[PDB]
Amino acid sequence: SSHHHHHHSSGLVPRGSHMSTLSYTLGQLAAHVGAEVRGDADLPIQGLATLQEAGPAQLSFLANPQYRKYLPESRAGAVLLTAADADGFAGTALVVANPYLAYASLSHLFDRKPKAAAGIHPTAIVAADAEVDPSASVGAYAVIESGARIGAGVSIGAHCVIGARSVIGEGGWLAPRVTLYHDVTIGARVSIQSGAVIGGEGFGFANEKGVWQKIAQIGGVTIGDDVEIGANTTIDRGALSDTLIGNGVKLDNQIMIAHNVQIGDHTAMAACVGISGSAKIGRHCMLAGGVGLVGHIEICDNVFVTGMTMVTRSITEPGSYSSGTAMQPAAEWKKSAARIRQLDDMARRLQQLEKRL
Amino acid sequence: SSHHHHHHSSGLVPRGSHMSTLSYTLGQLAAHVGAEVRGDADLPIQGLATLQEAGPAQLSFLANPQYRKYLPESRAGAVLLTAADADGFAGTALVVANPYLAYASLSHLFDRKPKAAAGIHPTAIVAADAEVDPSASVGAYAVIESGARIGAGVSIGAHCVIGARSVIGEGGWLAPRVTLYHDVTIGARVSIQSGAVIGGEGFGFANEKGVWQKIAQIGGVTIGDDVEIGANTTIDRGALSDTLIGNGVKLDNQIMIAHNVQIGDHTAMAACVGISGSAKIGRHCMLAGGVGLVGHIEICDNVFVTGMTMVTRSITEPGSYSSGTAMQPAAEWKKSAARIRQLDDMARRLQQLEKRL
Amino acid sequence: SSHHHHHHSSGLVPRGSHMSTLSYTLGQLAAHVGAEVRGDADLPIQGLATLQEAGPAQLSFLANPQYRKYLPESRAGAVLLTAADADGFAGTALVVANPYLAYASLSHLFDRKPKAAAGIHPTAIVAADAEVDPSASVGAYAVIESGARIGAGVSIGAHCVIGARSVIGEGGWLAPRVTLYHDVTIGARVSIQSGAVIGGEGFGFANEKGVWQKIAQIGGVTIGDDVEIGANTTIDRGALSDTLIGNGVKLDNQIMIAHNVQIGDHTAMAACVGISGSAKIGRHCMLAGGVGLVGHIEICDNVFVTGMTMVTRSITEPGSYSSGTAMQPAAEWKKSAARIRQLDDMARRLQQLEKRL
Ligand SMILES: [Cl-]
Ligand SMILES: [Cl-]
Ligand SMILES: [Cl-]
Repeated sequence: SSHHHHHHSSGLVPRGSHMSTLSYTLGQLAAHVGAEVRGDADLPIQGLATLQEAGPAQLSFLANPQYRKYLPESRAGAVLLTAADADGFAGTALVVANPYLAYASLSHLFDRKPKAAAGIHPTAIVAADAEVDPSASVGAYAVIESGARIGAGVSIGAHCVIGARSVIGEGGWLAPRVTLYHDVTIGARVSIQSGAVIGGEGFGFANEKGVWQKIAQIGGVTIGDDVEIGANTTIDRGALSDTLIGNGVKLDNQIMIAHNVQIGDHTAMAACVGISGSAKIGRHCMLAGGVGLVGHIEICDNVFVTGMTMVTRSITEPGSYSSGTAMQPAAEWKKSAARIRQLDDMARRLQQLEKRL
Repeated sequence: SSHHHHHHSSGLVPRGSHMSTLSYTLGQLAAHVGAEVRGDADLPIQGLATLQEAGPAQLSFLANPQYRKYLPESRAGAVLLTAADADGFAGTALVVANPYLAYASLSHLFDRKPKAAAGIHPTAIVAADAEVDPSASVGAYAVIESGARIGAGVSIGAHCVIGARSVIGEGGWLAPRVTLYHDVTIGARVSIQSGAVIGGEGFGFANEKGVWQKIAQIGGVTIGDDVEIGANTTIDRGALSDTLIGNGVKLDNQIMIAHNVQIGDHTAMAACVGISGSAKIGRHCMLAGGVGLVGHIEICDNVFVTGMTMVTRSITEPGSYSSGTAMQPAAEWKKSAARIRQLDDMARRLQQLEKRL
Repeated sequence: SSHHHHHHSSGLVPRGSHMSTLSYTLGQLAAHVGAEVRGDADLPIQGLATLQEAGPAQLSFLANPQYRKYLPESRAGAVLLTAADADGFAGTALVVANPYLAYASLSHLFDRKPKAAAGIHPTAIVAADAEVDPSASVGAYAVIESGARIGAGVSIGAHCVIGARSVIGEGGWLAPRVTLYHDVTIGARVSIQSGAVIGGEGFGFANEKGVWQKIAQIGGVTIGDDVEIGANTTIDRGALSDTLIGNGVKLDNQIMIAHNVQIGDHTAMAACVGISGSAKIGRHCMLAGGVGLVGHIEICDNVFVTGMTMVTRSITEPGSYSSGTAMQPAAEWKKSAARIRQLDDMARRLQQLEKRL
């Protein structure tokens, strides 16, 4: 198999410390991630923390090279480390190929998020021709409309509305107050945060003598497997065919996906991104916070767009792309902005000077 | 009557194909839009699709000149066409002045969106001094507060909250989970998507010795007729007088309209637009996706602002307006950004060189 | 005590007029703000309005120097004025140090917002081990989860969801349809508008061979006293430690606060601001509408960032900061943008010309 590496690994990992009322031995945690325990496996662990923040009842890890210098000083009970960093480490190491990935897996063992038991709350309204798997949970005041299908092991939070004929595949999780319109089809293991709206009618109007005329939005939405949708994110239904979200797509908070957008597998979009109608984004792309795409363009695979960029055209070459200006102190920025308005004149004058010299 | 034309007609129409369980004859569809059927009117039609996407049971249309070349190859059962394009067309044409406008009208005939019957759900809470017209529908777990007025033929979705004294005019449609605060007055035929919040208190604070002091927001909101409000869009109440939205205004998703904004008739705003307090926008304007307006400025009629522009001043001349930079590959953008910071120096040096030559 | 002044005072105050069904005498209003009534205190006042907008039954004020010229022409029943402006004023003055601050206080006396009586609506679901103070109000269809604590004088609106172990301190106000996830701790006198989501899981993923792997977000949120949170604003929970919001922080609508952000006391953020993970903002800062911050940077105290700026680095000096370009007519902007792409070439050519001369 060919080696893999992704530049996102460079990103600083948030610092912090979590103390839990749960406990696991180091041996139990190591077994979960296939770690070799170099030291006593019997130590109880009652939380997780980054190196400088960790105490003796917590497991830590080394993720960023910038914190390697603090490893020998950490008060952590044990540390997830590569074999190289474990060599000569004074404490207990849990030796793994990738400490951060191991931490990612272990984090779930300490999660305090509520887990609902199977069953439908007495106050939930479920249409007679809707089908809710007996292993699913449906919370208080949720509404499940005609023909909807709720798969095995799905959690539907309080106040969710699941529109007519909409489908949630096995293992899905919807926080309280998620809205699906009709004809939204979702694959397996979705995760949707509160306030998300999926399948709304987007802007579909034609101008007739100055007056906007509504176009009915009669497509739906198709979402693949292993998709994340952040808080208050909106995804429009299609005009005729479905808006399409691929497998493993991870959408942050307050994103706007317009009608008929297509997002390829394993693409990530950071918060506040807006994608205009019919834009097509390939696989393994990343859009940073606040990026906008104009409509009816295509982005090829392996494209990264930096924060607050306005993407105005199709991208056919992998790489990173940007727009905007450097931040400056306001008084300095004002001078730069004034000169930008003079650029056409400046260019003309430079050309004339070159002719003269 | 003077001729009309709008540049928005240039926009590419989304491709797609919708197959329906409903059917209409070509004659029935033609009658709905005043089309002349050149061919057999008896053909059943079971959906709508764009030219390259259409099959023989679907009606299509020609909207963009870029797809005219595909007309003779379309597998559509029939096509909405101008008389000019119908001349020499091998299949069945439905001849109309404007194929796209005809399609816009016909799209509604195939819409699968749920239509609630008149009546108030047993779980809806309606204040004794609220007035709900008997032809209105009110969905499950909706709350209608004191003095609210729900007009004839209005649909209030599940979980809506309609605040005290708020009014929804005849023929309005609110998706599930719309919130109106108190003293929101809406005219006829509104359409509001899920998650919208109308009448909230916006940022109203004065600084006293470094501490922000709340100003009560004691105006309301007035919205005209035929207004669209997209998913998770917010419109603040006014400080003293109402925030004002004119007739035929079409607002896309995730828009933020601040306190005391005024929007003139037939203006359209694309998704993620933010309008700061007391900005006044005229009639027949269009703001593209992600545009921002600073507060206390005025935009005249017939102004178009391109995507992600920051509008910093009043606009008194009709036309198009922009800010930002071209998108470049990141490494190239970084060089451009570095030179922008040097522009004041560059200008000074160009002036000195001109003096020397 | 040292004198105070803040530049925000320069901002234009929205115009308007509010007529009320409530009434107070001038004497009662004056007593509320410690004003000296120069004229008859017995006049009933039935609303508030700005100078040019006011009628004889309303109290007005002078806030912006730009409206001083209209003072003698105002039809207001009385006007809040400094001693300097009251000198030679023909009508009734209410003399105060700061007319706008006095108006801010008085505005609350005319607020029509509903005030719920103490008690829990029969349709509210309150966990047996949740604690709701008897002086709190809980609206229809609200859900209060296990271990949650609702303090004295708190108002929980209809359809709110208060997650497990979450805390709302004394005097808090939540509009209808606010969502708190589990382990959100809020201090006293919070004000949260409809649609806000507090404590959601933000984007927490690591890339493994092209596939995003979920990191559990097992921190919570800590919010101080006197915080405002606008409509549809989202605040993520932390990865390990809590996301932190200080005292007196005022957040406008449609803001996105990412995981592990820290916001210092008395900072204000305008609508549509997005703050990426682990950014730290100091005290007494202001971010204008649509500002974005990249992750893992720090902003010192007393920093102002202008609208739609992309903040790319830590700020260590107080002051104002900006990015972007001036708005231009589109055709002119296009020429400027083309020249920006030529800047590296232009700089090289200017250097060569200087060498030649
Ligand atoms: Cl680390
Ligand atoms: Cl077409
Ligand atoms: Cl004033």
